[PDB]
Amino acid sequence: NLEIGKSILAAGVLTNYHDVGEGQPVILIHGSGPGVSAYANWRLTIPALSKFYRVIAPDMVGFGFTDRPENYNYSKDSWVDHIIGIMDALEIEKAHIVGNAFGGGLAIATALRYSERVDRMVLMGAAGTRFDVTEGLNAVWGYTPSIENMRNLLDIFAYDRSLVTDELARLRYEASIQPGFQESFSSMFPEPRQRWIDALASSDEDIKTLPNETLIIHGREDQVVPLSSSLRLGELIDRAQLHVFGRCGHWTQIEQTDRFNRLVVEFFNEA
Amino acid sequence: NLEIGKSILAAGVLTNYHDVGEGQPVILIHGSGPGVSAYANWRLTIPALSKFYRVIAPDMVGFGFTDRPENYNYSKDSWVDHIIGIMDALEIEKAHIVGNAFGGGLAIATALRYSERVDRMVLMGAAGTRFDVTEGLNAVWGYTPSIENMRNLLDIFAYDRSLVTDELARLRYEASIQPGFQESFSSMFPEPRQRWIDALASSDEDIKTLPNETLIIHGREDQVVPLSSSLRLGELIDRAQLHVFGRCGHWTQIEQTDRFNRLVVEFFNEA
Repeated sequence: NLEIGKSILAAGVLTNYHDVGEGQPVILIHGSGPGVSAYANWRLTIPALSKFYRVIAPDMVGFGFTDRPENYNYSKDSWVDHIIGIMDALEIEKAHIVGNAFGGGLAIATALRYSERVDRMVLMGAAGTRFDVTEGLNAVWGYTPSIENMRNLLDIFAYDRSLVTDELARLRYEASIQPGFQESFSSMFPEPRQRWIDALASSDEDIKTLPNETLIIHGREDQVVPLSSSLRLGELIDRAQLHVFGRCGHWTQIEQTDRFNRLVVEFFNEA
Repeated sequence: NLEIGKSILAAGVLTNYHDVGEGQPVILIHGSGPGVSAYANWRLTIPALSKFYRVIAPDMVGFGFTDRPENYNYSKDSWVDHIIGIMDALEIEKAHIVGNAFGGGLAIATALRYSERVDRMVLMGAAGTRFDVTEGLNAVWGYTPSIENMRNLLDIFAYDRSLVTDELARLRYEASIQPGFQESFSSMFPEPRQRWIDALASSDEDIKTLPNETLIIHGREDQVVPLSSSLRLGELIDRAQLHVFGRCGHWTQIEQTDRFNRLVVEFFNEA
């Protein structure tokens, strides 16, 4: 299983992660969704970025193959603690962070609590602002296992539905039912789900204080997080650039892979 | 005077233009404003792009050093005719077009009337939609010569006012008073100026038909054309990408030069 990588104790949690490349450290933070893992989210990104940077992609606690502590309390602050714990464990004093969706909210929160540990940021279809819950998001967070339910989620994520094959739905369905996966995921964002969008968000006032060079990326057709949310982040963050990909869904790194990788590498190359 | 380049008869008008590089043709179309010329607008862009493309930058009729025909009727359609005439004169059957501001409106109009002659498009703080006239635009089009009036215009264009020096104001003022320059410019967009924004615009219905891969660029702080106009173009054009530069004014190619050049070259490289 390529989703299983290396293991390290971080913030007291046995963590599954990938570490490829050398040089300036870059932390990739995956999004949320049933069966999501660092490898699943970044498999097409790591090869490109690792040619010029040291790429670290961990499975956030509660997702993938990282340990799921008993009675663990999933929260924005606890996830930030996990990210910092991973960096501490690997002696990464400062790094760029790429946050995808849920991970984008965590990236913002990490940059606010640990400004000196974060260099440049890339936020993709990111959580971080209090947007109104979408049917797409309620479907993703409210997922229960079945190939048809997964097919619907993949349709929600994709702009080009031709990419949603029976094989892909089957594979992601299987990932979603691995031991303990659905149990932890379903416990994370219970109804009403607006509460969790809000909890993952940072205040306008706080976001405005971010000094980091930031690259905001969003798929025009994103059905999970409205484009308006990234436009808002683009107005709040001072040193920000906003790049909107037309004909692109929620996962920009998958549907606009080459454009995404090029944009991100050049962005980091400036530093 | 580096603003004076080569001369060629195009659409019956003796045209001043620059032609540098070899390979895939790229037409650069400057914006509008007192003293504006192809060289003034693209001097920092041509060197970069010409390393990989054949770059053609003409002074549109009524601007720069191109002839100003007596009783000439300046119009969107006539300017499009000029662009096509330049391409015909140089045996350029198909080319990418980079339209800055006013030039962006012309690029859209050219792609609509001569779709087969246009490949990829880059539209910067572009005209093309019916946005409400801004004080910045009324100041630019309503300009009358003086170093102080020019200093105000440069302030309107720039995000970083430190770039607006006495020397720059003086040089641009001098460019604005060259023989016949102010006379033709002041005759172009008389009050009420909303009429000209509308005349330079293309309908939503027409824009939606554009099949060209397009890159829309806009400076967050643009005081001349509101960001909302480019966001609208980003929703209307199907194969579009929108890139918003924070801490950037109306002329993105000048204040975010390196980022701009990189983005444009890679965009064209895809073809």
